[PDB]
Amino acid sequence: TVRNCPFDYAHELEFDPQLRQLLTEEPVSRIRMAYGEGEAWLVTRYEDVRTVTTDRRFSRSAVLGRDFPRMTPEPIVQAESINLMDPPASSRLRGLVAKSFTPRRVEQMRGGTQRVVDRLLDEMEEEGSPADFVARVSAPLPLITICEALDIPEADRPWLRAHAMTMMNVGAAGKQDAVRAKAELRGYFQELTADRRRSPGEDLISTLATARDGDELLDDDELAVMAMVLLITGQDTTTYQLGNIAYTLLTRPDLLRSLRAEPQRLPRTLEELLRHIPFRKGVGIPRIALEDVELSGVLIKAGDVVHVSYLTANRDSAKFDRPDELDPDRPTIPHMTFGWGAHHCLGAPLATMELEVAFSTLLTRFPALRLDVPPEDVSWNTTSIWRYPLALPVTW
Ligand code: HEM
Repeated sequence: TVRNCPFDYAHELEFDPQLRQLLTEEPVSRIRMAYGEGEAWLVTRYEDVRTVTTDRRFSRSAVLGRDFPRMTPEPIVQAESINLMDPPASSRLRGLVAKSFTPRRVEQMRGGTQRVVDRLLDEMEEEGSPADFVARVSAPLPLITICEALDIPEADRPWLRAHAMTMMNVGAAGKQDAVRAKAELRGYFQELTADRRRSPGEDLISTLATARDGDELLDDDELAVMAMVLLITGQDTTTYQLGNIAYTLLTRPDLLRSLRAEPQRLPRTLEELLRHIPFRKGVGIPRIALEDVELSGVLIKAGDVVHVSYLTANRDSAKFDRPDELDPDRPTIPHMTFGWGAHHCLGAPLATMELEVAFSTLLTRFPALRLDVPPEDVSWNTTSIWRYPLALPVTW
């Protein structure tokens, strides 16, 4: 009665058939994952994911100390992270970093991001066709963006990203590498944040370090971990989504033609691309039931582990008509690709702006952009919790 879920489906950007079957046939189910102990509930329907991520009887703080069902042999989350805080404690720190991503703030960052994108595309154009869109655009843009915000020295950026990637590996033998990568990244940020708290500058880390409401909002360890979390989160999914969206556009000719004909369609089209693309393998950080709760007729016991699938929520026909169709003109309904509820993505406005600047500029600068290989020759990542193309040869 307990499903085996290695969550290793990795075929292109096709939806995981196991996740689709559970959404359809067993929407609240018991699963066993690659690592951690015991079973977990898996919640798949949009309305039920909405419940689990907002109802205060499902807790992230209670995950602390558990060897919880998960996809990587060492957990990516850290003890002091915002991910493992509950409201109202999580609200104050979420509100603090959200201040750095207000609508005025990201629109004041947009000019600088436009200049980065212009330079990346200049360099790609100078090297000449064909090129790897991953190496030239999707990999560098988010790393530059978050490292400029955190004021990270350019010389350190490859080392930081390499360590973050090690933590995302699902292979069992990589556990000790992942433990070491997490410890070395934590040490880097403990030292860096201590320096910025001691001697503040005008960067984001200094802003977080000096924030007070009587006491400092972040103690020394919370500050170190928050800077580390912002680096890690800022440079993975946005890189992978730039690549996933590029592949999708370059293999959907009517959709790409529509964006070339009417570029003002891009913001709404990007929202539908985000809803549709299965950008991760499996499921992420669970929650713990704090007491017995009957979720859509299923009794979840106090202490049980509860996982949500945002990917199945995005394909729930109860919410999205013809959910497997990529339809940029469909009625607008909030998707779950940035999560939901108390832990909704803090970087969503920044990621959205990066996607809009990159693709709006790409589409006008390279009107003959095409994939330079048959789509089936594109290789897709198997080693990570994320889904992404390893390389994307393009011509123009
Ligand atoms: C297309 C790009 C992105 C996607 C699809 C994405 C998606 C997500 C998802 C699914 C979650 C988890 C929600 C949960 O735990 O239930 C999350 C959380 C988070 N994201 Fe993102 N994200 C993106 C970009 C970013 C960026 C650029 C940043 C930082 C600059 C960022 C920072 C965070 C943080 C700090 C959290 C944890 C929030 C909390 O637990 O309170 N994300 N994101």
